[PDB]
Amino acid sequence: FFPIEKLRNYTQMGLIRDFAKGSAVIMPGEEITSMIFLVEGKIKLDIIFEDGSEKLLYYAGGNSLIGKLYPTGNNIYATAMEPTRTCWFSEKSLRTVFRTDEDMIFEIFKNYLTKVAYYARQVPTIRILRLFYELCSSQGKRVGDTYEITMPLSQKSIGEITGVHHVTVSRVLASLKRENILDKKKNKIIVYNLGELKHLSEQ
Amino acid sequence: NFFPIEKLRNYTQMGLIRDFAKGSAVIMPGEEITSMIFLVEGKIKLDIIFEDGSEKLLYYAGGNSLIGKLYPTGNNIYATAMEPTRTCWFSEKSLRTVFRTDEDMIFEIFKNYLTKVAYYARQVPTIRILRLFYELCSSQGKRVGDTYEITMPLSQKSIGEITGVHHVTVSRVLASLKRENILDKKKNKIIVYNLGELKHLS
Repeated sequence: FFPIEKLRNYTQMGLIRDFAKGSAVIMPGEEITSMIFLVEGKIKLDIIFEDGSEKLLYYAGGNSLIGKLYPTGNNIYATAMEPTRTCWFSEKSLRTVFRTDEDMIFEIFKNYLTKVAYYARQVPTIRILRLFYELCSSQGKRVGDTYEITMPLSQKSIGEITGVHHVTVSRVLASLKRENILDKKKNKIIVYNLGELKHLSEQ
Repeated sequence: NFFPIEKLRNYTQMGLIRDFAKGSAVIMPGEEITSMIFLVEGKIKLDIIFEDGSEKLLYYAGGNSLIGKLYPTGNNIYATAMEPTRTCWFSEKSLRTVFRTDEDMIFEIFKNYLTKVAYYARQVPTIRILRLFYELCSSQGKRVGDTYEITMPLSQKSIGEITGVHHVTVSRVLASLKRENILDKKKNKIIVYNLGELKHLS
């Protein structure tokens, strides 16, 4: 959420806007010039790329600060997941805030430094499947009605090879295990359903 | 993308000037930074050492880029000048002085970070190919004199599908591994001549 709690002390200088569940906080194509402080509730923020596709950007919760003051070239469609109270801060109202409390300039800076640092630090599932299939058909040994690949292939290495975030890699492997397709142990990979693994990798 | 903020050049008299020669460290790892760093002239490479000791690129700062920080972020940073570079270090106190003179600069800086967060959220290579060969060689490879042999097919097309690396890049990585006598793929046989150089490159 990247909470900025101190901002609650200054909502009287912004404009309070309440949104019912499901109602749009930010309309598609809408032009936002205010920062949006989430005082209570939850908001889903999808992004809209130019072809027309729609992808979840991030959620926002209590004390989150979203919105913007100037154009960015990202089209945002934001939706209230529950009754939600917001406070909108134009550039003018932020000047008023800052003139009352200089430290609020740095509270907002810290928030955005922290945000940038997270995303930078973080900086497809089909690729993991392709890797396992390649490994199996090439290096897999038949042991009963399973294939075994002898290889210490850590979750981290899989991520570094396929260009996939560590969290998605854990998800994929848990899913492959849950569906009785493949079990990835420490020293071994055991393929239970080569047919389904292969099919899945050709997506 | 350097995300430049040209307007800070009008206020470098309020921070501390610092020049770095090619190779110099701008930020030592574990070194506590409490200053915004304004790259007025040059180019800087930012890496990030993870808690596991591993290192990967972060970003490249350039003319009018604004890096550094006033407070902890949780990112252990190691930065180095890639050419002669002039910077200006802004402490929190120097920023207050700036803002007291020109309130508008607050919003110049804020507009800069709004653009960066837009960039990164929207988003959210050669090394991938090297890491693949290395993992394959260390687990599948059989030592033959001063070499290692791995018996398995592995098309350039497959390598691209597995790593997500553009085929032209794969084309070029394989060509150069071969030229440099590090690794050659002969039909369905992979020969590693220089595993050490392979491990260091990955």
